[PDB]
Amino acid sequence: DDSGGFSTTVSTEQNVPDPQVGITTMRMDVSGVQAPVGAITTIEDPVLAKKVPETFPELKPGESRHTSDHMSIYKFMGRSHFLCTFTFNSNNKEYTFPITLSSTSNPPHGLPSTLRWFFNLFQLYRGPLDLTIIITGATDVDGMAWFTPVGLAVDTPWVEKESALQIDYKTALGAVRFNTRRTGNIQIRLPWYSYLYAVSGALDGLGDKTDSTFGLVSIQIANYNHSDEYLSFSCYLSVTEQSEFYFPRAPLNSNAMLST
Amino acid sequence: FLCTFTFNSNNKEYTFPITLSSTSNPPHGLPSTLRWFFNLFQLYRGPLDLTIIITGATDVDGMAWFTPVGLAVDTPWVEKESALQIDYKTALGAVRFNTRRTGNIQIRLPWYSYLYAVSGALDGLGDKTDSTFGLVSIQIANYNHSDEYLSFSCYLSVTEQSEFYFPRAPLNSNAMLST
Amino acid sequence: EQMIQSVDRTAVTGASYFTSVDQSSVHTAEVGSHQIEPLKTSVDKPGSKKTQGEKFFLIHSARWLTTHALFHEVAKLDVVKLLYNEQFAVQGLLRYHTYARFGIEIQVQINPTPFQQGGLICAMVPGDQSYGSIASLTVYPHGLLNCNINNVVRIKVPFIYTRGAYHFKDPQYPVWELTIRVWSELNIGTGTSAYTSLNVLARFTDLELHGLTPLS
Amino acid sequence: EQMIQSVDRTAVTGASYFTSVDQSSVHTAEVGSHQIEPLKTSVDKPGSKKTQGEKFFLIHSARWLTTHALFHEVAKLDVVKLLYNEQFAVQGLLRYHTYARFGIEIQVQINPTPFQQGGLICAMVPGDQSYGSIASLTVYPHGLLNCNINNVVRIKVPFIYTRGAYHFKDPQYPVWELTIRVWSELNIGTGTSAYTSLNVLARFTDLELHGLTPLS
Amino acid sequence: VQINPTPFQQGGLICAMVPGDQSYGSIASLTVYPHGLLNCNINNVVRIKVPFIYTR
Amino acid sequence: FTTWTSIPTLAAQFPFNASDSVGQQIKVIPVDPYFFQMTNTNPDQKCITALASICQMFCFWRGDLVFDFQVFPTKYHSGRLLFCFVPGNELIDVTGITLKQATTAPCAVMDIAGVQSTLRFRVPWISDTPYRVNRYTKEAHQKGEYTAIGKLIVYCYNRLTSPSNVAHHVRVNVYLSAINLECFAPLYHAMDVTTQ
Repeated sequence: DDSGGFSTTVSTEQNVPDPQVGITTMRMDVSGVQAPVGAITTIEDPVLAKKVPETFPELKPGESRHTSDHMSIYKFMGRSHFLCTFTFNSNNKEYTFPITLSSTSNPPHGLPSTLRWFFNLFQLYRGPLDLTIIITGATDVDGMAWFTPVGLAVDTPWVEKESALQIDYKTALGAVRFNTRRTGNIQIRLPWYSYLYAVSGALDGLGDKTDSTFGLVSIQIANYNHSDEYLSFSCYLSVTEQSEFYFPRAPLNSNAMLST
Repeated sequence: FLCTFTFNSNNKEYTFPITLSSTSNPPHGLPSTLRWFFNLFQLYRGPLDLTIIITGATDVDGMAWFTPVGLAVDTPWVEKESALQIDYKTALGAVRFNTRRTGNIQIRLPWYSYLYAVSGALDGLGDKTDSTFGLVSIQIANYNHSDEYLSFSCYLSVTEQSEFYFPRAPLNSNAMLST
Repeated sequence: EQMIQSVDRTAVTGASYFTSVDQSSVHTAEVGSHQIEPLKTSVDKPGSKKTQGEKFFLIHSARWLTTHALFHEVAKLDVVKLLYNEQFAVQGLLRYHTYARFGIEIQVQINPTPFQQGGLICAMVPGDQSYGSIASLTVYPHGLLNCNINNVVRIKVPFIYTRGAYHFKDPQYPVWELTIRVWSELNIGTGTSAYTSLNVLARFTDLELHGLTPLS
Repeated sequence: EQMIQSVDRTAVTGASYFTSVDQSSVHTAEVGSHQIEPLKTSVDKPGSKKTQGEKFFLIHSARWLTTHALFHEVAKLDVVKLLYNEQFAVQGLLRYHTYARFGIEIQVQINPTPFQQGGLICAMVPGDQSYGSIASLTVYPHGLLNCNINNVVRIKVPFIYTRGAYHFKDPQYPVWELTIRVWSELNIGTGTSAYTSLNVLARFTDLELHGLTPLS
Repeated sequence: VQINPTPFQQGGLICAMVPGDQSYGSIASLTVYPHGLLNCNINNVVRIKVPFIYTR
Repeated sequence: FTTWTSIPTLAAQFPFNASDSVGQQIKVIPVDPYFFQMTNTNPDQKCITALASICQMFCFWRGDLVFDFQVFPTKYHSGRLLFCFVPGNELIDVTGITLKQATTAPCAVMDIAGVQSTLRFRVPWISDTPYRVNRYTKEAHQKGEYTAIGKLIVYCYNRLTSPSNVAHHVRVNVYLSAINLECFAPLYHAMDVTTQ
C-alpha cells in the first residue's frame, strides 16, 4: 500500500463528469427475457449504483434528426447571451463595466439571466471568452474600448464619469479604434490575464471580490454628441474553444435566476 | 502614443517630426512609452509603423506625406498655411483619402537618410541632426463646413526590419513623463 | 620536493534551506556510526510524514436527534481549519510550513440501532453554501447514510482551489467544507432510543510542504 | 441464476498507528487525482524530515573577552535540550514524539581579527563535568580554535547514552553537553578590538522517531 | 585604468565607457555599459576593450 | 529583453557597523524586481535599476532573482552576516521574528574576510500564485493581489572584529539580477522609490 492504510466499506470519489454522449444513436431488445437486476440495487454502494438500469422490456429507440449535437457546451453556448447595457449622455464620458462571475451580483450590476445560471453551474473556470456588442443610436461617434487585467489600475466599475486615466496608459495596454459609421460591430476575444490560475463562481469574503472576477472592459467616447440623440450599447457574451470547466456544481434555485 | 493635433481653418498645413531625443519633453517630442523605450539604447536603424485615427468632422479631403532629412519641409509643431508647392508634394510621395471612405491609416515610415543610424540622447548639433530621422507633415482641404473640430492622433508601432544596438541604462522616473 | 598538505578554505557547505558560505573551512569530526540493534527496545516502525499525515483525525462529532426536521443543518464544519489544530499530530508539520498542497480523505462514522429509521447526508462542499439547491447536492462527492444497510462510509476528495497552494496564516477562502442535512427524519417507536451517534474522521493524502517560516 | 453483488462487511481498514475495525464497511469515494503542474508557483523541493531535521540551529552564541583567564568556563550549554525548543523547526517533529534516536552535528563559528591572539576549545562532553581533567579533554571529540589558522570548525558526534532511546518529557540525564574553556588568553595591543564573536550551530543526523503521544 | 590602494583603506570606484551623453539615464544602472569596478580588497588594475560606437 | 535583466544592477546600499548587537536587523529587502532606493542630486534623477524598468511595463512578474551582495571590507575585517529570505507576501511582521527563530528558515552565512566579497543569492519562486500582479499600478491593498514573493532581512550574525588602523564599518552594495525571468500582460507604469 502507498499510505499503509486499508479500506473496508466500498465508498470512494464520486461524480466524474461526461458519462455519455447525448446525441441519440445506436451503439434488438435492450431488456425483456432476462430478469431486471438493474432495477433493485443499493444506492449506498456506488459500485452497485453504477449498474445498467432497466425495469421493462425495451428495445432500440433509433437515431436522432439533427447532426448538430445540442448537448455539448462548445456548440450550446455558441449562442451569445446578454451581459449589460448602457447609454452615454455627455462629452468624453468614460464607462466601466466588469465581468463579475459572482452569484451575489444580482442583475443588471453583475450576471444577468443566462450567464448567472450557467457560470454558477461549476466551481473553477479557466479560459478566454467572446464578447459581441452592438452600437445602437446616434452615429459618427469616435470612441475607444479597452481591456484591463486584474492588479492594474482602472476606473470605477458600473459608473459613467469622466476619464481619470491618461492615454499613454490606454495606448500601451491595448484598445481598438473605430467609428459608428464604418463597421458598427465588435466581436472580441477577452484575454485571460491573471497571475492567479482560475476563477470561481460562488465565494465569500475577500475571495469573492478577488477570485471570482477575472477581467474588465471600460469604454470612453469622443465626438458624442451632436444634435441630441441617445447612443446605446449592449454587451452579449459568447464562448470559445480554449476554455475548460471544472468541478460540476449543484445548479442555482429558481429564485436567483433573475431575467432582464 | 506619439502626438495629437486639431485643425481650425481652411488648407492649414500641420507638420510634426519624429524626434528621438530625450531632451524633447512631451507633447513636443516623445511621450510616455516612446520616450522610455527609444532611450533604452544608443543606435537605431530600421523602418517604423504609424497608426493614426481620424476623429471629428467628416468629409475632409486632406493629404499626408513624408519628407526625409536634408530636403526642405515646413516648420515642425506649427499649424500654418502651406508654403510648399504641389509638384514638390506629388513627386516625393503622399496619399489621397477622404474621412468618409476608410478613416484609418497604418503606414510604414521609410528609412531615408544619407547617415547610417540615429541616436537617442546626444548633445549640441549632433542632437538636433543625428537623433531625428524622419518627419510627416499634413495639409488638409474641404475643412470645414458647419463648425465641428477634426482631431488627429498619432500612434507609432514597430516592424521586423529594425535592429537595436548598444543597450543603454534606462531613464529615471522623472523624465518618463506621461500624457 | 615534498609538499605538505593544508586545510581547505572556500567551499559550499550547508543545508539546502540553511546555507552559509564560510571563508575559513574545517574538516568536521565524526567518530562512530549509526549502530544497528538486533535488540530494539520498541517494536514500531520509525516515524515519518507518511504515518503522521496519513492518520485519521476526529475533527468533528455530533448527535442527531428525532426533533431535527427535514434538511435541517445538523453540522456545519470546516475541513482543513479543524485539521490545522494543536491537539492533533499534523500541527508538527503545519506550524513550520506555510504553503501546502494535499488531498482530503474524509471518513464518517454513525451508529443506528435497527429499530430506528431515517437518513443522513454528508457532502464535501467547496467555496460556499450559496444559492445552489439542497435537492441537487448529489453532484458533489458525498455520502448517503441509512438506517437499513450500513453505518460507516468514507469519502476521498481532491484539492479544489483557485490559486496554486493554500495559505494557513492568512487564507483566501476555505478549500473544503462539510455539512450535514437531515436526509430523512429520525422516526422511532415507544422505548426505542431517540438518538444516534455521529463521528467525522479526516486525514491528508499526498502531502506537500513548502515555505518554511521561523515565526509561529 | 444471476447474482447481484453486495457491499463488503468486515475488513481491516485504517492506518498503522490509527486503527479501527468496522463491522459495516463502505467503499471510499475518490474522484480526480494528484495533478502535476508544469507551472509551479514555488521553485522549492517539497518539505520532508530530511530537510527539516538536517538543518543547523543556532543553539548558543557568546562573546569571549580578554578578561577571561586561562581555562575559564565561558559557556556551559546543553546540546539536545536547546534543540528541543519551540522557536526552531524540529519542534514540529519532537512535540508529537517521545522516544528518539539521533546523531549530533555541531558546528561552531567564531571570528578573530588577526591582530588578536589566543585560543579557544569546544568539547562534546557526555554525562558530567566531573573529576576528569581539564588538561585531558582532548580525548573527547572536540575542537581547537586559534587566532592564526582558521575560525570555523564542525564536529560530528554519535549518540552516547545508557538506555535504548532518549525521553524528552522526562529524561534520565542529558546525552551530550558542550563547554567552552579558555584554551589561550586573548591578548591585544593598543586600539585592537578586545573581543571576538562566537556562534554554536547544531543539527540532527540519522533521526528516528517513535512513541507518538496525544498530549503536549 | 590603474589605481593603487593601501589595504588599510576601504572603498570602491567605478569607471564606465559612456557614448553620447551623461543624460537622464540612471547612475545606478551604469553596469549595462562596458565598465570597470574598482575595490580596495581584490585588485587595483583593470583594462577595458570597447568598440567604435558612432552614428555616421 | 533579457539584456537589462541578468546583468547585476545596484538596487540598494547599506553599511555594517561594528557597534551593533548580534542579531540586530540591518536592512530588509522586499524581494521583487521593482525595488530601488537610490537617487542623484547632480543630475536630479531618481535612480532606477535596469531590471526595474523592464518589469514595470507589465502586470505580472516571475523569475528566480539573484541578489549580489558586494561587501567592501579590508582583508582583516572579520565576522559573518546572515541573509535570511522569508517568503510569502510583501507584508508580514518579519521584524518580530527572532534570530534563532530565523534559523528555522533556509538562509546562508558569509564570512566578511576571505578571497571573495560578493554572494549571489538565488531567490526561489515561492508564491501562492504562479505570478505576481503589479499592485503598484493600483492604489489599494487587497487580500489576493500583492507585490513581492517575500522579504529578506540582513541580520547581524557575528560582530565586526577589526583594528583601529582600518575602518569600523563595511558597506554592502545590493546588486539586482535574475535568472529564468518571465513577464506578461504589458502596460505603462513609472515606479516610485521604496522609501524603506
